[PDB]
Amino acid sequence: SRYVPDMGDLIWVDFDPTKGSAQAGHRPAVVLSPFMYNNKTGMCLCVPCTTQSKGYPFEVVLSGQERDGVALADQVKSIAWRARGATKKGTVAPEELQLIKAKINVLIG
Amino acid sequence: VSRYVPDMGDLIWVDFDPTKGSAQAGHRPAVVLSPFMYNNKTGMCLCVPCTTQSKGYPFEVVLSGQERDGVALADQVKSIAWRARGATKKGTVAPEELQLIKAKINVLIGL
Ligand code: NA
Repeated sequence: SRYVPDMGDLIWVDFDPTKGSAQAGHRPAVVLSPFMYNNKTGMCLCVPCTTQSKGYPFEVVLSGQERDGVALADQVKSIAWRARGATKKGTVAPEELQLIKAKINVLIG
Repeated sequence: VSRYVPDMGDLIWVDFDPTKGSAQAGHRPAVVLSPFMYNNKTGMCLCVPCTTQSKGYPFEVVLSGQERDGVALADQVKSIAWRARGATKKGTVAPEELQLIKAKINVLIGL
């Protein structure tokens, strides 16, 4: 019984050791794609989170989580969740997932 | 001189993922999904990568042109810092090709 991400999961992935980031491991993300796709492909679409808001319009506030952070809705990316050590830390509020998706929807159409 | 700003539906040549792969196959084509105003203002764009080799995967969208067909990998959306990493324009996809790419993404993250 290994974890497979589902939509709305707040996940931590290991930082990418090839990027040369000064920040330690653990990059938080919100999973957008559904379990069936994630499970059959080993990939998922997700948006990265940051603890520090800057007041940019695609930021979505995530409340109630262990820490206060924001999802960056415009920064959608496909990740190989297996290879990135995805671990579920929590779930975002349905209103928060919905808002992330709405912003992306408007951006892509 | 001003830099080319990717527009929605453009096919760009971009260093798609410099941290990985070879320095010979690093630059690849990508289809731009986000609107001009966003791309211009932010220096970023959402795009999907293209490949020369189809495999019959369900998120492949055929790109048909006057020189060698390709496929866009519609589920592999990525945000790219086009302004910082450099992007150049290779062409523009058909309205129908862009529409199919977006319909496929809609399956995964729409509503
Ligand atoms: Na310029």
